[PDB]
Amino acid sequence: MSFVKETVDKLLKGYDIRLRPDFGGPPVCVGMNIDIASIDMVSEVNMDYTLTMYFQQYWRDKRLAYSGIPLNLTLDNRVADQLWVPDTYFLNDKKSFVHGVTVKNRMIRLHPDGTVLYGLRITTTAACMMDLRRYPLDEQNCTLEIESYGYTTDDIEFYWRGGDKAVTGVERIELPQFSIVEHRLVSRNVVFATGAYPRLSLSFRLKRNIGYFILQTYMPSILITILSWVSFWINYDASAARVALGITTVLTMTTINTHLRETLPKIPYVKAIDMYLMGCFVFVFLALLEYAFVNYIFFGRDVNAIDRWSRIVFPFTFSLFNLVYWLYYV
Amino acid sequence: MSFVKETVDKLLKGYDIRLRPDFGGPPVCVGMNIDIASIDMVSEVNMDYTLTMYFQQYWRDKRLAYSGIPLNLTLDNRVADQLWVPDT
Amino acid sequence: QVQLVESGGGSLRLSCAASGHTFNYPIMGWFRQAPGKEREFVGAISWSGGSTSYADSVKDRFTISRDNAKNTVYLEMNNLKPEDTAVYYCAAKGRYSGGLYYPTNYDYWGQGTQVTV
Amino acid sequence: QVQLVESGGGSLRLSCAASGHTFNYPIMGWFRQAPGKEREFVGAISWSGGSTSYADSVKDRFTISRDNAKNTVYLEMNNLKPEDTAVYYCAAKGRYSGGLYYPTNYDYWGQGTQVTV
Ligand SMILES: *[C@@H]1O[C@H](CO)[C@@H](O[C@@H]2O[C@H](CO)[C@@H](O[C@@H]3O[C@H](CO[C@H]4O[C@H](CO[C@H]5O[C@H](CO)[C@@H](O)[C@H](O)[C@@H]5O)[C@@H](O)[C@H](O[C@H]5O[C@H](CO)[C@@H](O)[C@H](O)[C@@H]5O)[C@@H]4O)[C@@H](O)[C@H](O[C@H]4O[C@H](CO)[C@@H](O)[C@H](O)[C@@H]4O)[C@@H]3O)[C@H](O)[C@H]2NC(C)=O)[C@H](O)[C@H]1NC(C)=O
Ligand SMILES: *[C@@H]1O[C@H](CO)[C@@H](O[C@@H]2O[C@H](CO)[C@@H](O[C@@H]3O[C@H](CO)[C@@H](O)[C@H](O)[C@@H]3O)[C@H](O)[C@H]2NC(C)=O)[C@H](O)[C@H]1NC(C)=O
Ligand SMILES: *[C@@H]1O[C@H](CO)[C@@H](O[C@@H]2O[C@H](CO)[C@@H](O)[C@H](O)[C@H]2NC(C)=O)[C@H](O)[C@H]1NC(C)=O
Ligand SMILES: CCCCCCCCCC
Ligand SMILES: CCCCCC
Ligand SMILES: CCCCCC
Repeated sequence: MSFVKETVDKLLKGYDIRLRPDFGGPPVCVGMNIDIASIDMVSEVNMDYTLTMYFQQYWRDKRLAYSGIPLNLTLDNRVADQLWVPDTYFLNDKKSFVHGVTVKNRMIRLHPDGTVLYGLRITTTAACMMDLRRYPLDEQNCTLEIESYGYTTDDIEFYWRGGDKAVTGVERIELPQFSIVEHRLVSRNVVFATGAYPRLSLSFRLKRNIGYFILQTYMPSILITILSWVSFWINYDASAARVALGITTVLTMTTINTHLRETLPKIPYVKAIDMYLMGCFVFVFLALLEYAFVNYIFFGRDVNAIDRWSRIVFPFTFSLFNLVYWLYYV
Repeated sequence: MSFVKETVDKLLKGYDIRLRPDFGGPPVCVGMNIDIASIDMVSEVNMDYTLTMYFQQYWRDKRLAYSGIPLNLTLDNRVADQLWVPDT
Repeated sequence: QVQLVESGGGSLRLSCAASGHTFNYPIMGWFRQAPGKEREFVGAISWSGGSTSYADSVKDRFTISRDNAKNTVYLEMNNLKPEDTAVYYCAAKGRYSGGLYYPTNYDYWGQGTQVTV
Repeated sequence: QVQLVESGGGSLRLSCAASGHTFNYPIMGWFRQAPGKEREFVGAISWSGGSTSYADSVKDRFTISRDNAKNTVYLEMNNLKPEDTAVYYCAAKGRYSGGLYYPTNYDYWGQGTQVTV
């Protein structure tokens, strides 16, 4: 006990904390290992995802090497602050912290061969720009970028410890509106004016779930358009009936579009769902204009040719519109 | 290594953080440059925007001048605690 | 709880059907136990059907699929070797159990089928 | 992935057409390699148009632009001088790759078009 105490104090003694291991020698080599716990809500409005993980950095420091005391020591909160650790940081994070309750979720373990293992429990909100042009039929690519802040590749090299097995816990993710199709681990040397900095990238590919939108967006619009087509089969002299039908279908379409864009994320630029809804709106508007033409031509100014043409052309045109939309966006 | 540490500690001695470089002399020139990373949000309701960036400042201090170590001492965040910095 | 039942047993397709509170035990893992040898982790599949994880020995030979509409997990095998003769088990794991490769973390097991080649 | 193809080699217009995952590689830069000389950056264009950057040597002479009608980037090379002879390439750069002026930061390079005048 006291032997361990005085040996740890001696290990602290003679240690320069501002100097990395092997300052004049070859660069330090740090192996990263991530254990994902969960991916929380993913925001289209903010274009970011919140990720919780256990982040581990493994390296070798000959300064912190001891002989005897076969057990591997474990510094916890106070003397841990008196050791050099890499200045690793997440390039694209927007807000992150180490969990505090009950105690600081940090760990430092020193093996007798000078090896150091530094574990942290980190929650981080990372930026993920999204291509919301095929929304809700879109597929996204989010990334987490890990980089050294001050040291270039000549001083520190990073790598994935364990190779492709470095990152674990991907299966634990249970996002409601997204499914993780694939993930990748990449290592690069980004070149700045100062020099080549190390970089690691943990990338996920997400595919959105579509049945929600099929249930609440595409089906009601199609049903409302089919209802709007009923005017062509209603008698042409039923002015109040046909006018009420057409204008109320238009009102229902506007109601659907407005409340849909209220409940959906803001997303202040064009999507695919907007084009589909606008197509349905134009179809019902054209149906009402068709009745207006009928009323002016006949009964104003043996079914009539205008309605006979409408009955066959409107479903046919809507089918072609659906075909073009689905082929273009799928 | 040990020489580097000794030189750094010698630089740390004989340094009053409360005094700017060239206290009696002409003003100190503090060059600046920024590297933008992103603009996250731009709110019309709040009339503000969020900006993430790397803020780089350059200046000179004869108090921290040294010699005999021909290389760039890329110190740690801690080192700042002892050195004077502009009140930007 | 969850009740698991394995069936089936060179295109071989094993099927592990789950009944009960399947949501509370999302991850489902396939193991194999040859005679004499202890249980070995063959594969694991998540709830949503993505992010499958295979062992090093059989990473490319086997493929695991899922369909929550009927609560069944399919373990396909393309090319079988004569070291693969064994009793194949299916198991379920909690959301905060731990690692995938350790059978102790898995709560509910199945009777297990037999395959010989 | 993404594939870049050059075309169009007084006023010379050079069009680089990109096909593939263009969103993951938003920035596009132009480089020139004269015979026996190193590859050198000339200019760069962002994803949403505008924010054009140019090298000091070709300032106020060349003006890059993009319409994204067919995912095409136009160099629109003007005020051509005899020193401005080289193999011109268009390259793609990710959202997090680093500085614009360094060829190593660019992932995919096009075939390259020759201009000799
Ligand atoms: C909400 O949802 C959650 C979703 O998970 C759900 O959680 C489960 O709840 C059930 C109870 O309803 C839990 O089941 C119990 O688990 C007990 C602990 O099991 C572990 O430890 C066993 C050994 O004993 C431990 O405790 C003793 C001291 O008590 C200690 O000395 C030991 O060292 C040890 O710590 C262990 O056997 C068990 O299983 C492993 O090992 C066996 C070995 O045979 C193996 O068969 C298993 O495959 C597995 O590898 C596990 O590691 C357990 O003791 C308890 O047992 C009951 O039944 C047995 C007989 O079957 C009786 O002997 C005993 O007295 C108990 O009555 C029971 O199984 C289950 O673990 C939860 N799952 C998780 C992941 O947490 C909640 O219940 C839901 N609740 C609500 C409100 O909705
Ligand atoms: C201090 O802790 C380290 C681990 O942080 C101990 O060393 C490591 O011990 C494990 C367990 O033995 C080694 O893993 C494997 O062991 C099995 C044993 O059968 C072997 O078959 C595997 O190939 C593998 O080696 C691990 O390699 C080893 N190495 C590391 C990373 O340190 C160390 O023994 C502990 N010291 C003491 C005495 O407390
Ligand atoms: C220490 O840093 C200085 C400042 O960046 C380096 O010197 C500059 O080096 C660049 C790159 O070669 C030149 O473009 C500048 O003209 C130099 N300016 C000055 C004032 O030196 C210096 O090289 C670095 N030390 C080492 C050992 O590389
Ligand atoms: C577009 C929905 C209207 C369907 C009317 C069908 C009439 C069939 C008459 C035989
Ligand atoms: C915007 C789509 C219009 C379709 C007209 C039939
Ligand atoms: C997708 C189904 C469209 C039917 C139009 C009549």
